[PDB]
Amino acid sequence: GMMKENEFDLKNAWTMLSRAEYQVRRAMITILADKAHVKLKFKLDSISKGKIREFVSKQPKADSKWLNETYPTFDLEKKQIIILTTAKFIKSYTPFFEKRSKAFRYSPILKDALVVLDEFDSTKKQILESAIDEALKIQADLNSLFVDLSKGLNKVNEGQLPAKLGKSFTFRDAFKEILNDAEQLTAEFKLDFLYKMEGFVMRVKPWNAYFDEELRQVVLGRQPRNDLNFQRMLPRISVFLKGATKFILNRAREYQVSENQKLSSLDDAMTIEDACFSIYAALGLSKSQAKILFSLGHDFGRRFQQRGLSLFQFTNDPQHDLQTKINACFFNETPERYLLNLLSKANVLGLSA
Amino acid sequence: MQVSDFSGMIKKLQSQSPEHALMLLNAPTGTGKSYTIIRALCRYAIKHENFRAFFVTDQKKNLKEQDFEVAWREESGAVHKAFSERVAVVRSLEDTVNKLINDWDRQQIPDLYRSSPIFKKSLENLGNAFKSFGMMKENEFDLKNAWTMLSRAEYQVRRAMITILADKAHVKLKNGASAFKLDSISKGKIREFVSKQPKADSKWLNETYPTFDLEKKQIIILTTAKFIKSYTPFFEKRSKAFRYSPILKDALVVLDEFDSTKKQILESAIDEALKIQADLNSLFVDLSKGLNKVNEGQLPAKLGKSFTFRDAFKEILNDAEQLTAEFKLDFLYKMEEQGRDSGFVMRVPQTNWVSVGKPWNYFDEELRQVVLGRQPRNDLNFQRMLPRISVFLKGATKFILNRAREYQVSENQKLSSLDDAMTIEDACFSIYAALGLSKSQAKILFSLGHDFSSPTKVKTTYHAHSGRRFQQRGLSLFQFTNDPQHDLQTKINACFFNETPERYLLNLLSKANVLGLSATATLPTVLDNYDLGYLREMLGPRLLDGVHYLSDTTIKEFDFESRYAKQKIEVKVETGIVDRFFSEILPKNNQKIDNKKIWELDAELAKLVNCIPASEQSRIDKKYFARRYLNLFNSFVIFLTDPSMTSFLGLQSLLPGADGRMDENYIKETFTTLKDLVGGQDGVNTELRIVSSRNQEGIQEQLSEALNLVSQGGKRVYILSAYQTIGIGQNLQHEMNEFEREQAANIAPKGVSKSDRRQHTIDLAGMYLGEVTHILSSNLPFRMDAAGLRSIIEQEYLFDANEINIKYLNKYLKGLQHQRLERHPEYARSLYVSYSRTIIQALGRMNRSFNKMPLIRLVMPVNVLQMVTDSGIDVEKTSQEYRCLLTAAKDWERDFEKPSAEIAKQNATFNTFRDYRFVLAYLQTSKSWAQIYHDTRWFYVRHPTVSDKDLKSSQVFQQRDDEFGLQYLLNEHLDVSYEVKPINHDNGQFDFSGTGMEVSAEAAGLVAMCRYPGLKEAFESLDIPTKWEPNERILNPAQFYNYRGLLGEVSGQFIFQNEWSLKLADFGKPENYELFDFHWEGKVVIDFKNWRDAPDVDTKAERQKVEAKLAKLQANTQREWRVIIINILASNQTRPVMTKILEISGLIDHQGKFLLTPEQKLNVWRFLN
Amino acid sequence: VTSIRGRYKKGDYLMMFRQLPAIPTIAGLELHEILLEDMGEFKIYPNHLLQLLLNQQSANEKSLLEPCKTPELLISGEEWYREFRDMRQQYYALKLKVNWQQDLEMSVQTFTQVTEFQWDKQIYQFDEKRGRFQLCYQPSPGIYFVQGNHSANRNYIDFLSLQNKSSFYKSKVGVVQLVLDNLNLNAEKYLLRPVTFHKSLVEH
Amino acid sequence: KQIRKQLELNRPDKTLWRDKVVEELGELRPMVSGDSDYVAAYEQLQALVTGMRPSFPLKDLDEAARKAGLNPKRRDMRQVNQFLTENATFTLKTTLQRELPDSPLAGMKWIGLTRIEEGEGHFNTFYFVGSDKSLKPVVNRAVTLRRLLPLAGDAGIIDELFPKLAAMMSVEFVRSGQYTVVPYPVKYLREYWYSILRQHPEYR
DNA sequence: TTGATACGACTGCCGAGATTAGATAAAGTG
DNA sequence: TGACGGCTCTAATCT
DNA sequence: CACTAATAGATTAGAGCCGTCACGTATCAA
Repeated sequence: GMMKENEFDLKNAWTMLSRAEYQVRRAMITILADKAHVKLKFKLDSISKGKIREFVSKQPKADSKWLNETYPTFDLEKKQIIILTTAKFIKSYTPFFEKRSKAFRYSPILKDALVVLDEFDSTKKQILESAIDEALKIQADLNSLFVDLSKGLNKVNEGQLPAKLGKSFTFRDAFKEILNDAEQLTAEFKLDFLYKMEGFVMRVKPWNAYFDEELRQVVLGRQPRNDLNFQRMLPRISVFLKGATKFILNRAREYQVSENQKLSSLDDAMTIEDACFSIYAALGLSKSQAKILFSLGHDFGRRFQQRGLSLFQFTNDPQHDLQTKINACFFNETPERYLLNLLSKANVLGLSA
Repeated sequence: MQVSDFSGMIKKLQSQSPEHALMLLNAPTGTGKSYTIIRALCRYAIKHENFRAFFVTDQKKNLKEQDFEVAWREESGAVHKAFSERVAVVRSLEDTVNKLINDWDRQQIPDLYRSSPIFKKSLENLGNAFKSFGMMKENEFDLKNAWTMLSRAEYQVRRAMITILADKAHVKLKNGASAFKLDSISKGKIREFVSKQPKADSKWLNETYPTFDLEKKQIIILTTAKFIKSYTPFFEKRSKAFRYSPILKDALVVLDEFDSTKKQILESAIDEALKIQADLNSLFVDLSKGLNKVNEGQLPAKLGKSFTFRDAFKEILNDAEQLTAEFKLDFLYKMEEQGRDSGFVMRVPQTNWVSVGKPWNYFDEELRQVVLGRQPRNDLNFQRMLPRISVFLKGATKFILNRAREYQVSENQKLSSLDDAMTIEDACFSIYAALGLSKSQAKILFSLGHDFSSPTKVKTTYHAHSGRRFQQRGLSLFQFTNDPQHDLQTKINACFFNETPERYLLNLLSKANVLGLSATATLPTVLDNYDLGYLREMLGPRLLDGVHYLSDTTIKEFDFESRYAKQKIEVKVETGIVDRFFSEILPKNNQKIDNKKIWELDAELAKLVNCIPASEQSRIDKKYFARRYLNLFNSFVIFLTDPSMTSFLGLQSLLPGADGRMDENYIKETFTTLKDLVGGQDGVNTELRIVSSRNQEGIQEQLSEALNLVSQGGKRVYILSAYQTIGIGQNLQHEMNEFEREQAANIAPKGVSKSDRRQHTIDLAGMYLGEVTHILSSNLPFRMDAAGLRSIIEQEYLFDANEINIKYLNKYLKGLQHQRLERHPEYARSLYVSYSRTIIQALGRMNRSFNKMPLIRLVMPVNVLQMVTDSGIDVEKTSQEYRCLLTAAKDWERDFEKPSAEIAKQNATFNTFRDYRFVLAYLQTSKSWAQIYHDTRWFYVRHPTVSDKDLKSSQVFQQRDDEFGLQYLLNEHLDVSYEVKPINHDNGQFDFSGTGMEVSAEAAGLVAMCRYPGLKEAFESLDIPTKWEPNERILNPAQFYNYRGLLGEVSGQFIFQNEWSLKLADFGKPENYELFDFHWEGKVVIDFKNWRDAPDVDTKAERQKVEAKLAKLQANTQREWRVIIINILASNQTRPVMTKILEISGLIDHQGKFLLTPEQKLNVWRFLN
Repeated sequence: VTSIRGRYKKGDYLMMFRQLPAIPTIAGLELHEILLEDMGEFKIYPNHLLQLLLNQQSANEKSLLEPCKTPELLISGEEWYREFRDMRQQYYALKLKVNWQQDLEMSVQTFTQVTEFQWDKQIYQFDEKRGRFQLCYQPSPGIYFVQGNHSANRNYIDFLSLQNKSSFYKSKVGVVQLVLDNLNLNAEKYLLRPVTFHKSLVEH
Repeated sequence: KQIRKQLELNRPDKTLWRDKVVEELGELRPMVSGDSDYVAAYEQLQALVTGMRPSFPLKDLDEAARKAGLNPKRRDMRQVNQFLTENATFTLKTTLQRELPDSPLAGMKWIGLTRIEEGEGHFNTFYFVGSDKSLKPVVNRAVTLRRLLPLAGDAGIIDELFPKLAAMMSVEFVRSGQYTVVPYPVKYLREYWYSILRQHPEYR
């Protein structure tokens, strides 16, 4: 309250309040665990969680009422009607036992659900505003991100990987075609060699790029020698990344369903953000690169609704002077595609007027 | 104490520019050395106009900005520049914001900025941010974020002022934000514009921002924490680091309170080491791929050409390529089981310690994964792989650092804009990013070699050798964590620690002269002061001394012994020996005390020690607190029963609090009761004043109020506090009263000015010295946090200084495993030196006036008397009362020399064993290591006993640049024979006091070797001596093992190639060249084994080893090989036994004759052919 | 305060007052000052007086007669203390009582932690200074306790230990000796002969 | 009381004065007068004391003696420890677990019979059972007193049957590794009654 | 040259203070 | 269903 | 935005617990 009176960035105070609330949340678990026939104080997220939920379903009469009214997320799978505002519907929720907040759009809870959209006309501006902040917040270098993905993709073909994930990949032939496409265009555009500099570039006075062997790099200063139409270099890499990310999303879905099926449990595992992030972390990619790849991937007609906007911006830094980071901002999730994805996970209603 | 001495010292330090020597000066605190050095530094800076100086202290109040300005005003020539222009203080961000806001409140801001609306808005935003930062500090903390907010607001304010400055200077700033990269020339226009401005606004701007023109600054005053940290340029958004800044070149950093800086440097290094963590597997794979990327001609021209120019690059490539195959690091590690406690694996330079339970361990092809689990099955050796990866990473980082410096100097000589260029943190980061690593990977791989190197190629007459291992390899500890984010692999979080405070000081000494000032600068302790032995070893002539540049009169005045003796100021010490009762802390001569009051006092004491806050099963022994309370109350009684005890200063290490450990109210009630009980007519007017941070008033305010109560009040006071509260300085002197003027002693020498303040005041008449608190961090449990790292680093420091053997280290590590603290080391000179340093600093504040009480009294517990020492510190350069205390501590002594020598011997043997184990692990991989091993063993054999000079002058010692196995023992009596008792023969532990194993030529069989005809001529041919000439250095048992091995090798080669008349060709193929000794006709293998004592335990283990080596050899050569092991000497009957392994009990007896010629010849000839 | 209670009930509590207060009149209570020569009228045998003197004692070595209101002497220190996963502080004391046939009973009493006052149940508060539990008649600052031990593991106090004096003092025999020596010292006047355990001769 | 007195003598952190201890041992020297090894060990300890600092905890003296070879298990050092316990103000080891003619641990170690007055002329008879082995540093449980009440016959029934009961009580099968508090045929009766209870739920 | 009987079975230490810069990082409405 | 045996919590009994 | 209300003890009697069934070492008899 004092912080709110201060008119300040609510991030620090929100984190402190979240810690304070997590303390009492954990207190509830440590009270319930020894009460029920369990202990071990993830609190056995496959076994003793079920024991806790069963214990709080048969002995309590009024305490269960308070627990359900206060903390609905304690046992969400058995909850029937989920009334919530759109902002919380798109800004994730904090599970009872776990500390990290799982996202609504990916939770197995939303599987085969019926989502009534009251004031559905207003679920457009919120989605667009959240998407634009998400796109602006997460940035990565296109050149490093592409080459890192190809090395991880080449890792699959050449054995390696835990096999559990390896099979699915060797099957479904297109895995080899994306790889030979990558290897083919890597030689064409020399992304193996580090770019060099000496304004935004929107997509739906120009720059060129040779390959001075002496320098063993490529220049991009304007004196047109061997312009391979770098302006066409950008879209080829973009579309390859899109296709590879869709393929990785499909493999992540397969690995998700497999992992959840062998680990029979109480509807709580592998929220398919974890699946894709695990796939990318096994492939040798950074956290930010994994985030960008998943954002590009989650896409499974006009020009905007087909490929969207892709703005690029060069930069330079004394911290890294021998290379130039081609920073890429990507936007492909228009609100219509968000509605379509929510339409794949569940089905919507139209109470708007 | 004269300014000329300090000026000459500065001149001498500046005269050693090509070498950057280090200066240490130890003088008592009561001389005002800071003021004198300020005056001298200011005079020199004013005179030379090209000289830089960094006055670096610990605490803000010791900066003495006003002293600097008054000295500048006093000695600022006759044509002068503004003090704010030349000498400026680099404050921290908070302090800068605080000063800016305070100036805004009292309107010190010039009209140029205050009239700006945009700057007014920015400053209002800054004030709003600070009013929160303040509250954040005072509240929820996690202040890292807060700080980022404050830095952003301050940068916005700086942007506003630079914008208006450019607007008024006719400079156009080219413009999701404007690129505020003002051209070097625009910076020049701004600087000359503020120069042309009136003096007031330019003075304010220079005072509030020293970074505006830092190149023109000459003397920079800043705290140690800020100096080791970074700073923000006035124009540049990000922050440059002082350590890498070009401004440090040919500078003179002055470290006031030199010894106290090590604690701050070490804590900062620990915090930064823990802040940076990375996944070992990923980091290694990405670095290896980058190292393959350079060696395919894919990198730009500059890096690729320089990288391939050296063979070390190819060696590192081969190392990585074979390491990947050895430990299968192309795959992923997945600790499938959910460990009840994942724990951490710490790799000290002594052992690979695991936090809990069985050490982690196999490749699993059918599942195509590495398990990394706690099961007996382990193929790929993990505990080997973690050190193996760490060493390769360190080497690769050192190589990359060298190439980065080459590239930096290249680009710097290329560019013409000198003012702002690549400063070597930038070059390393650029190279790492060019390889393809992320920012976190770049940081973790740059914090490994950091900057320490051989300075390209600079030959110097000195050789920097050091046997200490913690300061060369450091400690690295790893953590295993698995998260639902990455279910496939398990992240091995690795955090390293290499930059010790001594290493940081040495790196600083590579670019700037360092002058150190402290009362105890040269105290030989490795806990609070720098490792003086390590610095001396690595510097040599660069470690100069300060006493050579002081007047003899100052040294004579430092004595104070003759004055005290002449005026009959006797110092008497009283020891306190109490067990549990009050009866022995009260005067026995009197009897007026009724036993009922004593019984009540004991009952309240028992209740208070029962009130002790529950610990985590540490088990409150109501006894220690009772002892401390009784010692304090004995001090109270002694203070009350002496009318001449005008002023008194009790010094515990606990500030009294609300709990029962030290209870302020209980202490006050006990003091009042004891006054009423035993005072009678002597302490009818006494008073106790507790000074602490608990009280709202400042420490100086409370001390002044108590001393005023003494002086004008007329009553005697007792001051009680902690050692850490009353800092060095903070003089406790009070104006003399009528009674105190009636009896005193004016120590002032004849001829002093009668009107002098120091002659008009008095010092304390008595101090009570309580027990000293934590010297070696006592903390449980050993988590992976700052406290645990500090404790283990303290233990490693003690081990390197040769003060604790491996036995104590292993015991302490096992104690950490079970969360049970162990006993402090009994014989550790650093511990007692730190104890005496604290007590000396406490006593140094009683000799700051010319007048003295005729009887100074000192009271302390027995353990304080026991823990004090005299080693290392000159007696003449300390307070006279400390001399009396030392004289009265002659009974309570603990000898250091003999146990310290024994521990040094054991540590030398253990380090030699560890070096040989390490080189054995790396034996077949590298070629340089094999050459070093061979040369070292042959020097071992050629020089069983060597002199110090003859050892240093050797080529192996010269080329190794560190003690690798060449750490001989210290032969004190020049003995040719010494006997030791082995303990855990597989860990290099040897108790040198106990007998049971001989290390001599006779023990190695060299005399029996001599009794064989023809071996003498071969030995003299190979320069191998036939007997051990007496010398001042001798081999250690770990060295003796390889001595025996090579002696047996050569003797067996000669004997077998002479008796059998066949040539044994040594294995000339590298990998098998260090695997087996000799071969012949490509089908037999000969491996002689000289071992005399030879514990017969588990010979089948030796069979398994030799068969495994034979199988590896056969797999290498695809041929049938037969091994013939031979013992050169045997005290048992000869008896060959076959199996392809052949066996021979012995070849020559103690008479040097063949044992069983017919049968042995028949069997060997039959099987071999 | 001790408890006179017998099968032939003529009283229910005995109050030892240094200065007798104004005796009030409350329905359902009969309060009347008595004399020790008429102490036989209420079946007050010479054993509740030793119980009063015992109730005045303390576990600490070298203690005195401190006034107390708890009818029973319950001795517990910091060693006999443990916490649960709910951080429920659970001490266990050593109840000392002299029965009607002049035998000392050293039964172990276990106390559990309750947050709020219970007006219907007995509430106990640990007097840390005197190292013994005390009855709580009104809400008081501190942490309240109630009799009972519902956790799985029991609580046993060692009879006697000879490891060292400190360990000896934390056993039944050691605590009894501490209390007996204290009582024999501070209440020297009140007993004609000291409190000692009855000596007997072994026959076979 | 005697256990407290002896453990005070053997207290580890008990500070001692080198001069005082040396003088006390010198004055106690004439009283030793034992065999060769006993007096030799006493003189060795006497000469050892002078080595340490003027003041020291008793643990330092104990460790110095142990290092010098004065292991308390030895026959010579045990007599020195007993002599110090009986006559000196300190002792390195206490003679508590030792079997002595009048031990403070009497009644906790053997089987015997007692005759408690329990008032006037009733002459109540009891017996106890103790652990045959030497007592361990800690003893978890006390040893209860059974009662011997002659239902029929004169008072000599106890005096003539108790040796037989004690003989029956010295058996190993009834109680593992200890004496049995009651005669062994009680075990037979208990097993036989349990066998009946297995078939007759009316008595369970 | 071994089969008894009387006694050993060892736990460490014991705070205050002062100086820095450090990307981040959510989802709110009475 | 190792079993003996002290003894501890706790339900029972008793106003 | 909200609570007020206003509450057997003391002493035995028994089921069921833990925990102790002693162990490695100097040492006199036979």
